[PDB]
Amino acid sequence: EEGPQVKIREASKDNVDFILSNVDLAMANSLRRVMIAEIPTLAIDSVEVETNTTVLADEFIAHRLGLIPLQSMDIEQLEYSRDCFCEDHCDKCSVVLTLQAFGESESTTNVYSKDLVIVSNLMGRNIGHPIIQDKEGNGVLICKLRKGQELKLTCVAKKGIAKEHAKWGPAAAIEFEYDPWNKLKHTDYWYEQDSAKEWPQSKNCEYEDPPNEGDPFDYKAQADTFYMNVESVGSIPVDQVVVRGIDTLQKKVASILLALTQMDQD
Amino acid sequence: ATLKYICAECSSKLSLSRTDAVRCKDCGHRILLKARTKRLVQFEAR
Amino acid sequence: NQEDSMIMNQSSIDRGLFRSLFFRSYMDQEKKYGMSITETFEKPQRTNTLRMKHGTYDKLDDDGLIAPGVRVSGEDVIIGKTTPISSKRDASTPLRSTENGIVDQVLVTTNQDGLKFVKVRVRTTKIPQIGDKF
Amino acid sequence: KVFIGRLPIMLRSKNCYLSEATESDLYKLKECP
Amino acid sequence: MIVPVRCFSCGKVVGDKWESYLNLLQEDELDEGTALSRLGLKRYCCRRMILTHVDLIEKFLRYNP
Ligand SMILES: [Zn+2]
Ligand SMILES: [Zn+2]
Ligand SMILES: [Zn+2]
Repeated sequence: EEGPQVKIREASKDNVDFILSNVDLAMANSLRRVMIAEIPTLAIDSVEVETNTTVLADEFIAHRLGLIPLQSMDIEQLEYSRDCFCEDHCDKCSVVLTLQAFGESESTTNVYSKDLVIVSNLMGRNIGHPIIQDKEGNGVLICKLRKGQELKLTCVAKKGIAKEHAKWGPAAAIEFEYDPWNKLKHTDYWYEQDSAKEWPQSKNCEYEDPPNEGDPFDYKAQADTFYMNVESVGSIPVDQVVVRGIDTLQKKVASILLALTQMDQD
Repeated sequence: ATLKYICAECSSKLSLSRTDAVRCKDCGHRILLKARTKRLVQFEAR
Repeated sequence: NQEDSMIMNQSSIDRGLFRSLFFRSYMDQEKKYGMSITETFEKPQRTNTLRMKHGTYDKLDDDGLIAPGVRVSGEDVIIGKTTPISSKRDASTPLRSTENGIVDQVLVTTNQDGLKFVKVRVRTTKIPQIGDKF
Repeated sequence: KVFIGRLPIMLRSKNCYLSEATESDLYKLKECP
Repeated sequence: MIVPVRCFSCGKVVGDKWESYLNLLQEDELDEGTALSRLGLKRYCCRRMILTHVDLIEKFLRYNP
């Protein structure tokens, strides 16, 4: 197209190996990071225990309900409880899940990411669904319990990003590499006898022209073409963790212009 | 509807007041736990 | 991480890495006096003395105990007991001023000579902070 | 024929209930296996 | 002591993979080494997670009230 191109190598529902080409390392990383920590998601953030007899103590469980990824497709149309005006929270700012388990079976009763029950009105929008990729469709084993062990909670998922806390992260890992044949000499391989012998060459050594002695040191050498790979957790589709990444990082850069503006007036 | 104490072994919602003995209505096991609060407790989720 | 101290991945701490629980157990009994004079587990007040505590007694039910679900903290009382001497001199047990947490389990048993013996147990989760050791 | 004091008993010893008890016995005794 | 949800290191969900791994061992008479590669757990940060977890919770449940 126009500026920094892409060229998706493999790709799936849980990963997007692609080649970011014709960009500044800076920008590549910036995006790298944005993905990792500032993309809005949705997660349980408040847990009201009414009853619990499990062996796991209250907060122990709570903590977990946080990492249980939830649906965050339209998270971009839900509000940050903090910016909404409802004293505390509302359907306009949050989702309300529920959990109730009782050991009936004479055999260990299992509580899963599935047993969560949305109670608030989703005013029609994909959000708040305990994301399941589990093969049997149960996902994330919240906790087990014996004979008559009960457990009644209530959850309140809200917006929120990674900086605020991890559970709101959506990325989880992100392969990043460039210049597979150390050509700009950005590293200084350690060795005993041979650099090449001891140090494994990467999958990406291919997609780039090997060194070849003779030639002098390319010092004018810049650095474009980055072999990335944005995995995903679910909360948002692999593709998203990259587009919304590219976006947020953009709005961020935006606000800086906007700020510079109000600045003028006064 | 409502309770107060319990039995460590023979888990059974018991309860009594001053000088009503500190045993269970079944198992002597002079233990007795105090069962949760009706008050709902809340937790930060991180 | 310089000088025998390390940098520790925050995200990891969030996701759980190294969190731990911490319990403490305060305990107490109803004293006795050969000549039938006993102490008592109740939620006292005025009644002349005032020689009591400074923390909120409210979290206290009436047997003089907290409910296993309560969130305590400062020097909130955890046990209400009183001493009779000649009329309300307090003998309650406040939570270790430094610590704070959630009541986790009360229990009332009889002590050999039939006295009201009780133990309270507060639970806390402690997350890795900047001064912690490993 | 006569009672003379009490002998604090080392746990898991001969004269200790837990001695002969098994997995299930303990867990029921609350005592950890 | 229940399966950690997500990996301390990279955050990749891992709460589900418990039972599955436990079976790709018992029933599917497979070796941990790959039983994991099976469950998709590539790099060690995640491997170490399952491979090491000690599901004490069971031993806990075997108690009473
Ligand atoms: Zn609101
Ligand atoms: Zn009983
Ligand atoms: Zn990992």
